[PDB]
Parts: sequence; structure tokens; C-alpha cells
Amino acid sequence: SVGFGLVYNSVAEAKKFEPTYRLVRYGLAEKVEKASRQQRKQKKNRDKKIFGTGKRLAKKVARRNAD
Amino acid sequence: AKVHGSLARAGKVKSQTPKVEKTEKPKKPKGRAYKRLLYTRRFVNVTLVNGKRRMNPGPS
Amino acid sequence: GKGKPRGLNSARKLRVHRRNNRWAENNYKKRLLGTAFKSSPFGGSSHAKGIVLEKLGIESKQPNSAIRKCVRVQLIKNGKKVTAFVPNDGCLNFVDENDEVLLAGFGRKGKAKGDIPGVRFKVVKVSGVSLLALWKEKKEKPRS
Amino acid sequence: PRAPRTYSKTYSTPKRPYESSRLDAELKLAGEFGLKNKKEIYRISFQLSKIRRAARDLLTRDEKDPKRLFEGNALIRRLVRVGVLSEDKKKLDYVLALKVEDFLERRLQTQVYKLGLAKSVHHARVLITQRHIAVGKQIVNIPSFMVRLDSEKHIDFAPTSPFGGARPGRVARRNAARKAEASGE
RNA sequence: GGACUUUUACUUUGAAAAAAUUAGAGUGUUCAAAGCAGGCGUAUUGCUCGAAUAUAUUAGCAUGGAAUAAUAGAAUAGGACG
RNA sequence: GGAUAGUGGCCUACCAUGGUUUCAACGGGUAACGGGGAAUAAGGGUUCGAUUCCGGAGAGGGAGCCUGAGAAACGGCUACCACAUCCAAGGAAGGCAGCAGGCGCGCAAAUUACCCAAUCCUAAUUCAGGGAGGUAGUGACAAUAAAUAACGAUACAGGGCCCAUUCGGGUCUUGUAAUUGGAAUGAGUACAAUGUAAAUACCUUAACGAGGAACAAUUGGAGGGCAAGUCUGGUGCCAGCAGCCGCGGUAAUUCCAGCUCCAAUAGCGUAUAUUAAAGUUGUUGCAGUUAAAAAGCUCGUAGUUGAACUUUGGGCCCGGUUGGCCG
Ligand SMILES: [Mg+2]
Ligand SMILES: [Mg+2]
Ligand SMILES: [Mg+2]
Ligand SMILES: [Mg+2]
Ligand SMILES: [Mg+2]
Ligand SMILES: [Mg+2]
Ligand SMILES: [Mg+2]
Ligand SMILES: [Mg+2]
Ligand SMILES: [Mg+2]
Ligand SMILES: [Mg+2]
Ligand SMILES: [Mg+2]
Ligand SMILES: [Mg+2]
Ligand SMILES: [Mg+2]
Ligand SMILES: [Mg+2]
Ligand SMILES: [Mg+2]
Ligand SMILES: [Mg+2]
Ligand SMILES: [Mg+2]
Ligand SMILES: [Mg+2]
Ligand SMILES: [Mg+2]
Ligand SMILES: [Mg+2]
Ligand SMILES: [Mg+2]
Ligand SMILES: [Mg+2]
Ligand SMILES: [Mg+2]
Ligand SMILES: [Mg+2]
Ligand SMILES: [Mg+2]
Ligand SMILES: [Mg+2]
Ligand SMILES: [Mg+2]
Ligand SMILES: [Mg+2]
Ligand SMILES: [Mg+2]
Ligand SMILES: [Mg+2]
Ligand SMILES: [Mg+2]
Ligand SMILES: [Mg+2]
Ligand SMILES: [Mg+2]
Ligand SMILES: [Mg+2]
Ligand SMILES: [Mg+2]
Ligand SMILES: [Mg+2]
Ligand SMILES: [Mg+2]
Ligand SMILES: [Mg+2]
Ligand SMILES: [Mg+2]
Ligand SMILES: [Mg+2]
Ligand SMILES: [Mg+2]
Ligand SMILES: [Mg+2]
Ligand SMILES: [Mg+2]
Ligand SMILES: [Mg+2]
Ligand SMILES: [Mg+2]
Ligand SMILES: [Mg+2]
Ligand SMILES: [Mg+2]
Ligand SMILES: [Mg+2]
Ligand SMILES: [Mg+2]
Ligand SMILES: [Mg+2]
Repeated sequence: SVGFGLVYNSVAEAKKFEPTYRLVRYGLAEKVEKASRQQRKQKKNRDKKIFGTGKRLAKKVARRNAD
Repeated sequence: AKVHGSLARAGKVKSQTPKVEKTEKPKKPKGRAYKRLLYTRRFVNVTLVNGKRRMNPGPS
Repeated sequence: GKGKPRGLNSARKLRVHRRNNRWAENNYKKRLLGTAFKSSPFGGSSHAKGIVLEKLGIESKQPNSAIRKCVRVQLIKNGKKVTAFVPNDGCLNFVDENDEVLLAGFGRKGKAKGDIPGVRFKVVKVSGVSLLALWKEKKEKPRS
Repeated sequence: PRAPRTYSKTYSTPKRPYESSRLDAELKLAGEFGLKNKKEIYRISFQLSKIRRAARDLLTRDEKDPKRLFEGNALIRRLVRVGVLSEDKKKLDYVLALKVEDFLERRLQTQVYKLGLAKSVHHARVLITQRHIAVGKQIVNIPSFMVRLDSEKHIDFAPTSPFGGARPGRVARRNAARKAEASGE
């Protein structure tokens, strides 16, 4: 079996030059898991329709519960 | 010419030929081995030579 | 040196003369006139699917004596009406009026086949299930 | 929008569909070398024809022409390298000669039989295709390998399978398991 | 640097010339269609071959040829040299 | 002169009468985007190119324009035209010839999946984003390699062969065999590790996994062209076959089947087109007395074509590249 190998001069140099899927692969980094791809996108697209902080629109919509 | 001829008899002969079902027979080899079979049948040990040669004769 | 101009600068005359006489070639003329697209029941396409109007019994030509079991079909892209043969013993049992059949050519560049007078097509499928499979009985016609 | 992964086909198909002579000769060729297709013959005659063609095109050039020398030689040293072209007749007019059998004789199919090791072109097929025999420690299982002359010396059964040590194989080990389970305990 | 020059066709060689395609060299993708790899050791601290060549025409450019084909010249000499 | 980033009838003012055309202008057709290219292999050709690269054009149809270095932009606006959505009837919103996915059309074409790991691209930027692009799914589009079996023994049968006065079998095997014999292997299934962004497959490989009831090859064909029956049963100018010539009306070599057989074989038939065959488009390379085809005749312009002749002959030098006889 023919492969390829890298050996770094330190372990900080490996952690800082290595693809983060190999650090995951070995045992040197967690796999910070996130939403689906189109999930994050949909969150962005939601978030484009709001201009400003957003809590101001909760309080302005809070006034819509009355009338 | 004629375009409105009878249509009842469509399918006649197939419908009145007697069903004979196939017969269960030795499995013939597939691929290279069949070619081998052809080679030894056509050339190696030969068959008849009644005048010349034949391949699918009945009674002769 | 009969006919053709032999000279070294008469390439114009030779080209044109060829152009003109290509037109006497029946298939160059067809291709250039667009007959395919203009006449012809298919679009120029290889096949065409239509609807069965009526079931015909065409009497064959001489010196043959048969009844040739066909179908008049109206093409879905044209509404053009076309009388098409139903090949193999039976099969006219398989069609029925208003059914949806896939007509193909007869393999004679236009032109009717054998003794079937003026039939330039043949049925390949009914109801999306192909004569051949039905005739042998590999398939069975759809519900309706 | 990616580079076209290019391809071509490897056989041609006879102009005359039903020629008894050509069908006889072709068949003998399949039963002599243990081929399964007329394609296995067509493919090789396709190679022969592209060779013969280049050979003719080169032969029409002037002798000592730079291309004729460069490409002609490469083709000749190539045909010698595998075992189709003899050392004696090593100057492209024999490559213009040549024939299909000279190509057929060089297959790993036919070689594994040729120095014993099989004693049937068909036993040769089944052996090769079944992962036995190799060149280096490199197993090959393609009947049309074509034995590269200087690897003729390395045609042996492979480190694995029977016939070359390592194991009998799950057939025989099942039978040895039937003896050890029935006769003893 | 100054002063002027009858016009062409043909052919030769050469420049300018994308890649993939075709033709084709090298390389054993296990074979093959392919791909442009790969091959050597001290296989514990590197060594190294490559990634060619061909076609690429008609037009334009650039050089050699002077056969074959045209073209212009001096006859109211308003001709040529000084 | 104005206008443009700038040349220009690009535009305006004045002035003139010019420009193109049988060497085919102008107009019409194109089921026309152009090229690199593709299919067909004596050559000359013929046909094709919506489509992986380059150039152009468009973003439902037109026009207009803002921003800007750059757009006459459409995943920008503005107006009209054609579509068309939501509503509380006041109004408001949409432009898949991006990715997938739907309807329609049809002979005719796949997942509303995963990822930025790679190739590269953009920004303020190593990091963020990318339906570019990559991964899998669908996928007999074309292309590659090539399992469906291999080997003994036995029962006669031989063909051999030495001998033959004559049983004959015995060695060297040719194989048709209705009992046999142990061998081999991935198709599949599946620890593991490899793979990968994560997966899935491949390449590896523990445990499994072939005897006919499989893990069981097909598609056409068997009168001719054209490779394979004059077998049996059926039908009886019917039903049907038949590219073509032709088969079928009672012993059908073409139909319907059974048997056997042929060809190609994980592929084979059909239809449409086209290329070859086609020297049936003929430049190479056709034909025109009677087979298709010299205009009733002569003039004649465009066009094509067009007799011979002008430094030929001799002399000298220079240096190359093959080949010989020697090295
Ligand atoms: Mg995101
Ligand atoms: Mg934001
Ligand atoms: Mg005419
Ligand atoms: Mg006609
Ligand atoms: Mg009618
Ligand atoms: Mg193994
Ligand atoms: Mg040149
Ligand atoms: Mg200007
Ligand atoms: Mg005027
Ligand atoms: Mg005028
Ligand atoms: Mg004209
Ligand atoms: Mg168009
Ligand atoms: Mg075109
Ligand atoms: Mg194009
Ligand atoms: Mg189109
Ligand atoms: Mg330009
Ligand atoms: Mg649209
Ligand atoms: Mg726009
Ligand atoms: Mg855009
Ligand atoms: Mg309009
Ligand atoms: Mg209201
Ligand atoms: Mg879409
Ligand atoms: Mg869009
Ligand atoms: Mg997009
Ligand atoms: Mg399809
Ligand atoms: Mg779809
Ligand atoms: Mg990326
Ligand atoms: Mg994507
Ligand atoms: Mg994409
Ligand atoms: Mg699949
Ligand atoms: Mg099978
Ligand atoms: Mg097994
Ligand atoms: Mg089995
Ligand atoms: Mg069959
Ligand atoms: Mg025959
Ligand atoms: Mg007739
Ligand atoms: Mg009969
Ligand atoms: Mg027949
Ligand atoms: Mg029959
Ligand atoms: Mg074929
Ligand atoms: Mg020819
Ligand atoms: Mg003709
Ligand atoms: Mg010529
Ligand atoms: Mg010739
Ligand atoms: Mg003729
Ligand atoms: Mg006449
Ligand atoms: Mg006359
Ligand atoms: Mg006249
Ligand atoms: Mg002359
Ligand atoms: Mg001289």
C-alpha cells in the first residue's frame, strides 16, 4: 500500500498547518457541528429581511397583537 | 382498392395451432466454453462427410 | 475534350455546374427543399405517436390475396391522418379504437412495403406497451 | 465544463457478414487460443491494421528520412519488445508482413499454457481470471495481458492461492473441516 | 544618407503561430479505454528522466528561384544614354 | 460644427451626384450562432458541429437608464406589450435560457440529496462566501477490460499403430457418454482497515458463498441475396411472412409451433438520418447515333481558352551529403 505522510517539527506546527479534518481524524480537534448547509443559507435569507437589531421589530410587532 | 374487408379471422392460425410446450434439455455452455464446443464439433473429431459436409441434417 | 471546361481559372463554372446538377439527385433535392419537414406525416422524426380512429382490412395487391389488418391513425403533433399496418398474427386484436399507438416507418424511405397498398408505416407500441411483448405475452396492456 | 475524458474503441467489424472461409478461420482461432468472442479476433486485427497502415505510410518516405527513422525504429523496437517481431526480421518490412497469430501467441492466456503450468488454453483462462499466477509478485488476471518477452521468465503461480503455497482455499478447508468434525470430535 | 524604381501569377523556405482534438515518442494504469506519470537508493532526513515531435493549407508577412503564364516599353519618336 | 473616451454620415447645416451589380449586386430561404472540431478510412471527397475550449448574442418581448473603472446589466431600476401572483378591493408584488424540482410539448433526456476536502474566484480578506466547482443519486449515451466454467477416473465406441495364422484390444489418445471423483473461484453476503469533508464504491481482506431446482444468456435467423433443415405437427391464396426476388389455394425448404442448426454475444433487433459501396454528381472520374440526354440554324456580349520567337552554349574555381575500397 502506497500513501503519503507528513511529520511536523512540533505539535503546534501540525495543529496550525493541518487541514482541520485530519486533526478531527486523529484526535487533536473536535468536529464543531453546525446546521445543514441550506439551513444556514435559509437563516441568512431570513436575516436579510430585517434591517437593524431586530428586537425593535418584536416590540413593534407586539403592538400588532392589540389592534 | 378494398379497404373494409372482414376482420374476424385476425389471429386465426396462431390461435389454432396446438400448444406444444418446450422440452427440458441439457444446459448449453455460455461464452468461451461454447466456442470450444463449436471447435471440437466442427473441426477436431469431425462428424460425417457424405459427399462433403452437413451441419443440421435430419434423417439422411 | 467533351463538355467540362478543363482550364485553370474556370473553377467558378465548374462549381456552379455541379450545384445545378445536384438538383437532379432525388435525395439532395429532398434534403434541400425540406420535404421532410414540409410533406411527410412524421415531422422528419423517426417515429410519431397518434390515436387509432378505425380498424381497416386492406386487401393486398396482386398476385397476392389477403386482408391486411391496419389502423387509421391521427398524429398527435399534426392531426394528420395515416393508415398503418399492425404486424404479426393477431395484434389487430390488441389495438382497439381511440388507443394510443407508436407508429414507425416501414424501412423503404417513404414508399409502401410489400403488397399492402399505400401503407408507409407500422405499429410498434399500443398503450405504451409495445406489440412484440404483447404478442409473445411478456407484457400485458395497461388497465385502460 | 471539464476536460473531455477521452476514449476510443479497440476493434473493427468485418465488411462481409457471412463468409464461410472467414468464419472457419476465425473459429479455429478461438478454439486454438481459447477466446470467447470473434471480438477478441477483431480487436487484434484492428491493432494489426493500424500498425500495417503506419508501416506503409513510413515505407513511402525516403530511406533515412528523419521521421521514417525515428518512428519506424520506435515501432520496430516496440514489436520486438513484446515478442511479435523476430530479431532476424527487424526492419519494418516484416511488420508490413506479420499476421494475427504472431500477436495471439504472446498473450498471458497462451503463455501460461505454453510453458506447461496449465496444459489447456482453457485451464489457462480459468487460472488467470481466478487470481492465480503473476509476473512479479504482481498478480494479473487479464487473459490478453501479452507477455512482454523479458517477463516470460517470471510467469509463475502467485504467492497466494494454492499452486504457489499460502493456503488450500475455502473448498478444501471445508473438506478438511468435514474430516476433523466427523472422524474425530 | 541622398536620388529612383513597370506590374503580377506560380513554387521554395521561414517567421507568426492556444489548449483539448488527430498523427505520434516515452512511461508496464496488473491488461485495456486512459492518465502524464514516473523511475532509483543509504527506502533516518535524496537521487533523478520527463511532461517530445508532426500536421497546422486559403489569406497576410518574410526569403530563395526565374522554367512555365500574363503584363508594361520606341513608330506623327513627345524615345535612350551625357 | 455638434456629439463621443475617441476615428467616421455617428448626427446636423450647406454643397455635390454619387455608391453596388452576371467576377451575381439587391432581394428571398435557412428546420443558420461562428470557429477549435465530428462522422465516413485508396485518394479526391461527402456529411455534420444546439453541446466540455475560444468569440458573439440573450435573459418573456421591446425601449429607456441609474450606479460605476467597467452594464444600455435584468438573480438593477423605469415605461409600455404579453403573462401572471397576493388582498381586508384600499393596494402590493413576480421574470429558472443559474441549481434542483413541476407543467406543457413531444420519438426524445436524471436528485426538490451532501460539501467547500480539491480545482479556482471574490471581499476589508490565511479565516467569510461560492447550486462556480467537487461528492453521491438517476443513468445498457458513447468507450474499456471480459464470468457464465476448469481437471482427472470409469462404462463401453472408435480412429491410430506393431502383429493378423484370425479371437483382438492395449498404449499413445480423439472424443459421444443418463452412475462418478475430488479440486478453483468472484457474483453476492460481510469483521476490519483502507477510502472520503462525511459518506458510498473500487483496490485489500477475517467469517460465508456452485453441482443442474443453478449463481440456469441473450437477440435475430435457418428458400435466395446470406452462415444454418427439405425434420415433425398445424393452417389450407385463410391467418400470416416477405427491405428485395418472392412464399401460403392439403405431402409450406419462407406462415404457426416443437426439434435441431447458424451468426453476433452482455448485448442483439427495429425506425429515421447520414457516410461508404457510388466512376448513380464524375476536378481526379460519368454519360448524351439507337438506352435518360446536342438548342432548327447562324451571329454574338459577359466567361473560359488562345501559334512560334528574345542568354543559349562553352571554360574555370569553391565548399557541402550520402555511397563505396580500404581504418
Ligand atoms: Mg453557508
Ligand atoms: Mg447581515
Ligand atoms: Mg429535370
Ligand atoms: Mg421517384
Ligand atoms: Mg379511411
Ligand atoms: Mg483471495
Ligand atoms: Mg510554408
Ligand atoms: Mg467622433
Ligand atoms: Mg441621384
Ligand atoms: Mg449610377
Ligand atoms: Mg448566381
Ligand atoms: Mg436559428
Ligand atoms: Mg452550421
Ligand atoms: Mg458550436
Ligand atoms: Mg436549434
Ligand atoms: Mg475581435
Ligand atoms: Mg422561458
Ligand atoms: Mg435589460
Ligand atoms: Mg447575470
Ligand atoms: Mg409585441
Ligand atoms: Mg381595508
Ligand atoms: Mg432549471
Ligand atoms: Mg434567474
Ligand atoms: Mg448559480
Ligand atoms: Mg434517452
Ligand atoms: Mg428533471
Ligand atoms: Mg474551496
Ligand atoms: Mg452543485
Ligand atoms: Mg454546478
Ligand atoms: Mg447506478
Ligand atoms: Mg448468468
Ligand atoms: Mg466459494
Ligand atoms: Mg452450479
Ligand atoms: Mg431462438
Ligand atoms: Mg447457405
Ligand atoms: Mg412484383
Ligand atoms: Mg411442414
Ligand atoms: Mg426465409
Ligand atoms: Mg420453422
Ligand atoms: Mg452488428
Ligand atoms: Mg470509390
Ligand atoms: Mg442517379
Ligand atoms: Mg486534378
Ligand atoms: Mg483514379
Ligand atoms: Mg451513368
Ligand atoms: Mg433518346
Ligand atoms: Mg443537332
Ligand atoms: Mg440562346
Ligand atoms: Mg504560348
Ligand atoms: Mg552556362
